[PDB]
Amino acid sequence: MEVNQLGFIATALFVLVPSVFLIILYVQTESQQKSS
Amino acid sequence: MEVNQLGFIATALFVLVPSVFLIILYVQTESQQKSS
Amino acid sequence: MEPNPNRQPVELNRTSLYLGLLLILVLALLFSSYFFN
Amino acid sequence: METITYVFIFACIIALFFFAIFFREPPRIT
Amino acid sequence: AVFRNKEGEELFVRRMPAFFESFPVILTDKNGVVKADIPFRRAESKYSF
Amino acid sequence: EELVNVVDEKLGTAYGEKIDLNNTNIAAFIQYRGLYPTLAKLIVKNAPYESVEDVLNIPGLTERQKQILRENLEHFTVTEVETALVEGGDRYNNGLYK
Amino acid sequence: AELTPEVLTVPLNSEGKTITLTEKQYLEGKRLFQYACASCHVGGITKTNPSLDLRTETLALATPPRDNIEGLVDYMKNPTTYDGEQEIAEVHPSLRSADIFPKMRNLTEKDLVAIAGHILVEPKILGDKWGGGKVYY
Amino acid sequence: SANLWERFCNWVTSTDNRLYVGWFGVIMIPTLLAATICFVIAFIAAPPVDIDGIREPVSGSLLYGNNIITGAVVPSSNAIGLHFYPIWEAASLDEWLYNGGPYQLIIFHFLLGASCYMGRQWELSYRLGMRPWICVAYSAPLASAFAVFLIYPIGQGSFSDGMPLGISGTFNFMIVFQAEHNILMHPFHQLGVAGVFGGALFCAMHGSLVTSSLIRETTETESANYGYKFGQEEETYNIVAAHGYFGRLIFQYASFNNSRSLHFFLAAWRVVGVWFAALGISTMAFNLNGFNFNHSVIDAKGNVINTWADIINRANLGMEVMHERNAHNFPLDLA
Amino acid sequence: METLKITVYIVVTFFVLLFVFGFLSGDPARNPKRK
Amino acid sequence: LFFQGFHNWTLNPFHMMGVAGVLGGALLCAIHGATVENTLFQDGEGASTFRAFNPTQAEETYSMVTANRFWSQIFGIAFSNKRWLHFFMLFVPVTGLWMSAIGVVGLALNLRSYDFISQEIRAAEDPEFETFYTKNLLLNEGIRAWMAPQDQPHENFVFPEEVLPRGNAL
Amino acid sequence: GFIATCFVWFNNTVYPSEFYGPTGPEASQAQAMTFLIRDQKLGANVGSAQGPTGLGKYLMRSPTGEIIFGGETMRFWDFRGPWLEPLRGPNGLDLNKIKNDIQPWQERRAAEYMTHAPLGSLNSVGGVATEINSVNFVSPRSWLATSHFVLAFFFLVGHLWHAGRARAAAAGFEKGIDRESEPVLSMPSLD
Amino acid sequence: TLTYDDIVGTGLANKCPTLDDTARGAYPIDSSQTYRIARLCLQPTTFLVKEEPKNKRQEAEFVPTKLVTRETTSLDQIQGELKVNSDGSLTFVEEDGIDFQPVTVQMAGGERIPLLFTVKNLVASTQPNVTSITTSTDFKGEFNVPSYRTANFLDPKGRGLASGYDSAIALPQAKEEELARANVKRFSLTKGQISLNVAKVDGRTGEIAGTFESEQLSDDDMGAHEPHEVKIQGVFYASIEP
Ligand SMILES: CCCCCCCCCCCCCCCCCC(=O)OC[C@H](CO[C@@H]1O[C@H](CO[C@H]2O[C@H](CO)[C@H](O)[C@H](O)[C@H]2O)[C@H](O)[C@H](O)[C@H]1O)OC(=O)CCCCCCCCCCCCCCCCC
Ligand code: CLA
Ligand code: CLA
Ligand code: CLA
Ligand code: CLA
Ligand code: CLA
Ligand code: CLA
Ligand SMILES: CCCCCCCCCCCCCCCC(=O)O[C@H](COC(=O)CCCCCCCCCCCC)CO[C@@H]1O[C@@H](CO)[C@H](O)[C@H](O)[C@@H]1O
Ligand SMILES: CCCCCCCCCCCCCCCC(=O)O[C@H](COC(=O)CCCCCCCCCCCC)CO[C@@H]1O[C@@H](CO)[C@H](O)[C@H](O)[C@@H]1O
Ligand SMILES: CCCCCCCCCCCCCCCC(=O)O[C@H](COC(=O)CCCCCCCCCCCC)CO[C@@H]1O[C@@H](CO)[C@H](O)[C@H](O)[C@@H]1O
Ligand SMILES: [Br-]
Ligand SMILES: [Br-]
Ligand SMILES: [Fe+2]
Repeated sequence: MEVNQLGFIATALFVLVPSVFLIILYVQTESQQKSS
Repeated sequence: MEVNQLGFIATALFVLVPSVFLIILYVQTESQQKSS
Repeated sequence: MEPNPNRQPVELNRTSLYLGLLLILVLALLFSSYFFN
Repeated sequence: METITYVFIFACIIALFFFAIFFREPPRIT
Repeated sequence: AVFRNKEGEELFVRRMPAFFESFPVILTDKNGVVKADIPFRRAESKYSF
Repeated sequence: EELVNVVDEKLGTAYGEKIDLNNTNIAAFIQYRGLYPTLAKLIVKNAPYESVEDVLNIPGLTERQKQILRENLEHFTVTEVETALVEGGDRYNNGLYK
Repeated sequence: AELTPEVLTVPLNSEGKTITLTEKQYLEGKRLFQYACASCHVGGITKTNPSLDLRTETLALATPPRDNIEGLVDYMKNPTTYDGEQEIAEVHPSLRSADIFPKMRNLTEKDLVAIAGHILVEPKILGDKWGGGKVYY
Repeated sequence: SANLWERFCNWVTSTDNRLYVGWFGVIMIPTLLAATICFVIAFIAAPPVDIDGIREPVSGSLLYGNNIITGAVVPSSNAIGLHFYPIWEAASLDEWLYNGGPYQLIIFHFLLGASCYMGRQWELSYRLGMRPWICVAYSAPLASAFAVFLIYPIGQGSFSDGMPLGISGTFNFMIVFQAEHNILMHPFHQLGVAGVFGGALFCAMHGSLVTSSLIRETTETESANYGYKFGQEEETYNIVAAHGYFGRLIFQYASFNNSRSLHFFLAAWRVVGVWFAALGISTMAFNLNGFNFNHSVIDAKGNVINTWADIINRANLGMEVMHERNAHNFPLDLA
Repeated sequence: METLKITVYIVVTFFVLLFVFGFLSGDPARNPKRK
Repeated sequence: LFFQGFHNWTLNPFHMMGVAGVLGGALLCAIHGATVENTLFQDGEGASTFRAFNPTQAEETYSMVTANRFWSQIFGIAFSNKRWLHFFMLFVPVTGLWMSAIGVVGLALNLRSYDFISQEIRAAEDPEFETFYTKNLLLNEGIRAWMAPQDQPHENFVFPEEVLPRGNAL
Repeated sequence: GFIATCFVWFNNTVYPSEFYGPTGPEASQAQAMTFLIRDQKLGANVGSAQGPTGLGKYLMRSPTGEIIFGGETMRFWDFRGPWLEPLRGPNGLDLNKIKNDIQPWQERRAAEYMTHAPLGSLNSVGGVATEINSVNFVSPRSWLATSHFVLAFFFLVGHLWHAGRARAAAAGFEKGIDRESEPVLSMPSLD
Repeated sequence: TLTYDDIVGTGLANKCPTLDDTARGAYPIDSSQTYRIARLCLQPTTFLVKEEPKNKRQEAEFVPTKLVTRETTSLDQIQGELKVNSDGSLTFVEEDGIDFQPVTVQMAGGERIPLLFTVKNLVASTQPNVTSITTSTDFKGEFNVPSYRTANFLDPKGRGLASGYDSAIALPQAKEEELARANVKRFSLTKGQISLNVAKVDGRTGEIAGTFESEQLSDDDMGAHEPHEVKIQGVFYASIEP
């Protein structure tokens, strides 16, 4: 159809920026005990 | 111009998937000593 | 320049993120079509 | 876009520059 | 498509090969003589269509 | 409803097989003998010719030059003057060398 | 056994009679040339004015004909434009050339007669790379 | 007590400050910043510039030539050649724009400033006891860039032909060159390659061998790049353990025995030729171009037997003709 | 425009002077020690 | 030249890295080279460094600390750990040099980096838009039309004087 | 050497073109001059002759509003010499003097400097980068310009050389630093 | 009395002669003797482009442009017999003379408008009946306006007229039935009008200075974007002669 060439870019980001935020603070946590 | 409506997503991501990867392995690192 | 005490450790649990992840990814499903218009 | 896409990736290298000449983690002498 | 002229000889269009992303349209009948070609320089044009 | 290359379309007429006493760059007068140096300068320093013979006229010709003209006449020709073909003093140095 | 005497056999005058050159005297046509014309007429083309070349055809079409030894010699003696009148010795160094651009002062018949040959001879050698500068090469 | 200036003069030369602000720096920084920020902007929004004389502005840029490889900072215009075009001349900043004005201002700056870096690159060589010739290895650098920004211009008419700053402009600038100076047919340009094509070859070695010879400090628990805590006066890598190899690769006598005669050789290769190149271009900015063998090799009758370098001629004549089309109305390019 | 000229020159000057006048007093001594 | 012509190699991302390697690697080869000759100590007598300690005896000629603060104050950032500075000296070239090698395979299938669509299209319909890119791009045609024939004999090129592209007056 | 190499490259007087060669610029002007003349004679009007760029085929204005040869030769408008000056006027070239005062000799001098230009080849081959093997002259002005530069250049790196080390004698760094008291080991390391 | 040097690099060598303040006597004519004017000089002050408003019934305006091109805007040293017709008027024509002078300006917006300020051909016609060129006398006539570039100018991609690539070569299989606009580059010619009004003359010499105007059209740029209208005015100068 006739979608907003960037609607996808916004969804993709908005699902990484916020999401990654957690795959960041989480990981640093398990390493609170010299682990991956 | 008449670029590739998806040169963006392509770019932007390639500078986030990898990049964020480091911000991840790195971040857990300073937590190797109960820190941010 | 002596180190800082007001620097507690940054808090986040293996399941809190999951509760967050769910809320975040799905939030997107909904709110995503409304982007593609 | 692009015109912007290009400026940014730049205004960044300037950041990552500021971060390495001042938040350099001191070389220790032991 | 076969190209001809007043005379009527069957000219042949020299083709573009691999390397070239651009080529100059040159027409050579058989035996290989140049008999027509779209000229970049128009003033001393001899074979020009 | 279409536009066309002004120059090269002239190639389908007189100028483009002979010499157009009204346009062709001056340097095509070497193509025959006893014509270049002077006659050439004259042929052009004179306005377009409504007819190929009008040449012999040009005020100042020595019967010899009026002659050469006659025997080379058969090679001369004329057609509509052409603005893009001779504006920029192109007639003399049509901007183009060896 | 590549540059045959029958190729060094050129037209010296108008009438159509002919003269032969030595594998020797030819050399001189060159040596002299470069000394005397190099500046211009290199590869066979006039640099001061590209509309005029040294090719054979052209020469013959010149007037007086310049497709023969005596003719080019005429030139080297008295320079004139294509087509009759207008003595241009005051510009084109030529034996007349009032020693102006002395390169001419020395040369003699042995010299001009040779150079000339180097002129009709060359094209027979170089396809016609003798007339068109740059485009060939 | 010392008055306030005697202080200034210590602050600027203080071996303490995060980054030394040596005297040279007092002209380096102010300069360098001028340039950069100027460039940095006109690389974004650069009004259509008209290099070659003819009024036919060719402005690669972003806010026009929306690309990174495309755009660049376009040169000065023949019009005002080798002439100093001080922004404050253009009766309108818009005029100072049409005529490449932004170029100069930047160039002269980055030029002189780099000269300043050159100098203030030794200010520590002295302000801190140690051999002064570091700044000297920076000669090969500077000089070059000078050769491609100032020399060629002074050499020919105007800056109009002075390494346009931008990816593709480089190439243009280059290709032109190769077509007006057989610069690939130079025993000078050779020397840039000669060394550059060496340093690459050698950086691989000393980097190779050195790493190829490291004691034993961790056993893949973590990495091997820890076999050196900074400051230690030991030498994490083994010298003779090292040579034993290269001496064994190419017969001995051929591999380096003394370590100091080694590291030097590493400035020896680069700098030595990178200079030459720097000279090469700087040489041709006066027209003493690469070798001419066009036709050279002949036949008996006289037919022309082709030299490889004859081919090189066409790929040259080709670019030769097309470059700066419609910008010159005569047959000889004397610049 | 002209007004800017001088402003620019001044600056340039103000500095060189700083460069020259500066590099002068207390220099051949500007190092760790003289042996 | 061949490559600059029908391939326009100079515009390829890869090759532009090979360049990165072959340059920096040389920069290193020298930054460090003379970074050494001007760091080391007086651990010999005369005014020449050749007799200076070695061969492997006393430890280290250059104090990686005294040199350090030299750059960390001039160019802003310097090293630490000669262990990596010796393995980053390897990377740089051996690395970038491999890059190009890839791109080059790309030229095999003529699959190269020649055009910038966004450009030719914006160029096509506007006699007033010129970028270096286009300029360079014209060279190619030149360095090709004149070449090819006497360069690719087996494909009997027949090139009339007209046909052949070339600026005005040259 | 620099303030030298330049003198030969540009100067017309202390470096007479008659003993040495025709200064680069002088060469470029010889070009137009020639074809301006070759052409005016063919009956053309340089005064009004319109360029192909739309600028001026033989002549055009300068940022000073003066007249100067056209094409690319504009790059060398500042150049001056005895064979052109008289064919010059009060506002730059003079359309009058340029039409008839065009004395005969100048056309040829104006020619010689065209054929013979400050361009050549290492192995002495006069002519643009890609000229057949025939003339072989390489201008002296070209030779003195290049030469000196290489020299005057190196020297600048030669002055660095000593003026920088000799700063270490009156300082004693020349021979390296002292294995025991390295001046940076007694400095408040910025980090 | 001043040499090419005095003026070299001044910024006036582009400025016509200023007819010495105070001197309004006029120059008498004959018909028993023919006159010519040694030099015609047209120096400008300002250029004006007519705005192309999107709207229709709200008249076109004449906005001012800034001289981008470094001062190269004058036409000095022109001529072509000053004849007197069976009337009372003087009809001045033209021959040699540097009458072209491609210059540009930057319109209000970010736009760049270029033209070639000329009087090529020009035909001067004075007030129907004059005996001596009295102040405020005039000339208003025509002149041709060629093209900003000879038939040979080659645009970015190969293309052109006299001798340029045929039709956009970077793209092969793309339909051209649209590009035609830029593929085929035609060269245009249209005439324009000037108009001189005097305001000073030295009846002894013949030096007649004044102001002028001219309305020629901008650049056609071969087959491209329809021109723009430009009004141009400045001071001028010409000095009669027998
Ligand atoms: C104003 C602020 C600018 C600050 C600059 C910041 C950058 C500084 C970095 C290095 C220092 C540069 C200092 C000025 C460089 C001048 C370069 C130049 O093009 O100068 C312009 C002049 C002009 O000379 C020519 O002079 C000619 C005069 O002759 C003409 O006119 C004459 C008189 O009528 C005669 O008629 C004659 O026949 C005719 O040819 C014309 O006027 C020309 O237009 C004109 O170009 O040349 C000369 O001054 C040459 C001789 C003196 C100048 C210096 C010589 C060489 C310097 C090179 C150093 C850089 C090398 C890199 C370093 C490598 C590692 C460090
Ligand atoms: C001021 C002089 C100058 C500068 C700054 C550059 C810079 C560059 N050139 Mg280059 N070049 C120059 C002169 C210069 N060149 C000259 C005189 C020639 C011959 C005439 C060339 C021929 C050439 C070729 C063939 C190529 C380049 C390429 C490049 C780029 C990659 C080089 C690289 O990998 O680093 C080598 C090692 C380094 C340590 C340099 C990297 C570190 C910094 C300096 C990168 C550049 C920073 C940038 C210029 C500035 C950004 C920040 C801002 C403040 C300027 C880089 C932008 C490549 C390219 O594709 O463009 C990117 C390429 O293929 N150049
Ligand atoms: C073998 C090495 C070598 C050779 C053969 C030459 C040869 C020459 N140099 Mg020279 N030069 C050299 C190395 C060399 N140089 C070096 C290493 C430098 C330092 C950069 C110079 C700097 C230099 C300058 C500035 C000049 C020359 C000039 C000359 C020419 C004049 C001869 C001379 O001046 O008599 C001596 C007497 C004369 C009357 C000649 C000119 C008198 C003035 C120029 C002298 C002013 C002082 C000057 C610094 C002294 C120059 C001596 C030096 C060249 C040996 C001559 C061809 C002159 C010329 O103009 O060349 C283009 C000139 O002006 N040279
Ligand atoms: C000016 C900037 C610049 C830089 C830094 C480079 C850098 C490079 N270019 Mg390049 N290039 C440039 C400009 C530049 N180019 C321009 C302007 C053009 C024209 C458009 C090109 C066209 C070009 C082409 C066609 C190629 C390159 C290639 C290369 C790479 C090859 C380097 C190499 O290691 O060779 C060394 C070459 C080798 C084969 C190494 C092995 C040699 C053997 C192992 C040594 C044997 C020696 C033997 C034992 C001793 C015998 C000697 C005998 C005489 C006695 C290198 C990254 C090459 C490439 O990218 O590689 C894939 C390549 O094919 N370039
Ligand atoms: C020390 C650092 C430094 C250096 C070396 C330079 C150097 C340069 N700058 Mg620059 N600049 C600097 C800092 C510096 N700048 C700063 C901080 C700014 C902020 C704006 C600028 C802004 C700037 C602009 C806008 C321009 C430059 C330009 C230049 C170049 C021309 C300079 C020149 O015209 O000198 C001329 C003057 C001298 C060399 C010294 C003369 C000293 C004067 C004569 C004495 C003072 C006169 C005073 C007593 C009388 C007037 C009184 C009056 C106020 C009433 C040159 C490379 C120009 C450029 O390069 O291209 C045009 C240019 O346009 N600069
Ligand atoms: C394999 C093929 C090959 C190779 C190996 C080379 C190699 C080289 N070519 Mg080359 N070339 C080739 C083919 C090749 N070319 C072909 C086919 C052509 C035809 C066009 C050319 C045309 C050509 C030209 C016109 C030039 C070269 C030049 C060079 C040299 C440039 C590198 C140098 O000398 O650094 C020297 C340069 C520097 C040290 C730069 C100075 C340092 C400045 C300050 C960098 C600025 C950094 C920046 C501001 C960053 C700021 C902060 C940042 C850190 C973030 C190099 C030796 C250049 C040359 O040799 O002159 C020096 C040159 O001008 N080539
Ligand atoms: C694969 C085999 C091969 C060989 C043997 C060479 C050899 C050479 N190339 Mg080369 N080249 C190659 C492949 C090769 N190339 C490929 C695939 C490309 C892609 C484009 C290039 C692109 C290229 C460019 C652009 C240039 C060269 C140049 C050179 C010469 C300079 C040498 C140099 O600077 O190295 C430095 C030295 C080392 C890296 C260490 C070894 C040095 C060699 C092996 C010895 C050289 C000595 C020589 C053989 C004779 C000297 C005798 C004496 C030493 C006793 C050299 C003859 C330069 C030239 O102009 O020729 C002189 C030059 O500008 N090459
Ligand atoms: C197309 C579908 C997309 C839409 C999504 C579907 C709707 C999802 C609704 C459920 C979310 C509510 C979660 C309650 C929070 C909580 O309490 O569960 C936590 C996280 O569990 C979770 O997030 C797990 C999420 C996955 C559950 C889905 C089950 C699949 C169907 C099962 C069918 C069985 C036959 C785990 O514990 C929590 O977190 C603990 C810390 O780790 C703390 O103890 C807290 O107090 C709390 O107990
Ligand atoms: C599927 C469709 C159905 C409807 C949607 C279902 C999803 C419902 C989930 C929401 C439950 C209640 C509200 C959530 C709060 C919560 O959950 O709180 C945190 C969860 O993680 C979190 O999310 C923490 C908040 C971080 C959000 C990051 C995304 C935002 C983008 C950032 C952009 C930066 C530029 C964890 O709680 C914490 O739990 C412990 C820490 O782990 C603490 O002790 C406290 O109890 C604290 O409350
Ligand atoms: C538009 C511009 C965009 C293009 C970019 C510009 C080109 C950049 C080239 C420089 C990268 C090489 C880095 C060497 C690796 C290294 O050794 O420095 C490391 C990281 O430093 C860095 O990465 C810092 C990067 C920022 C430096 C830029 C300086 C700005 C200009 C200064 C001008 C001064 C007047 C720090 O130490 C390293 O990492 C240490 C661990 O933290 C280990 O000790 C290693 O052995 C090693 O020493
Ligand atoms: Br170009
Ligand atoms: Br020209
Ligand atoms: Fe090392």
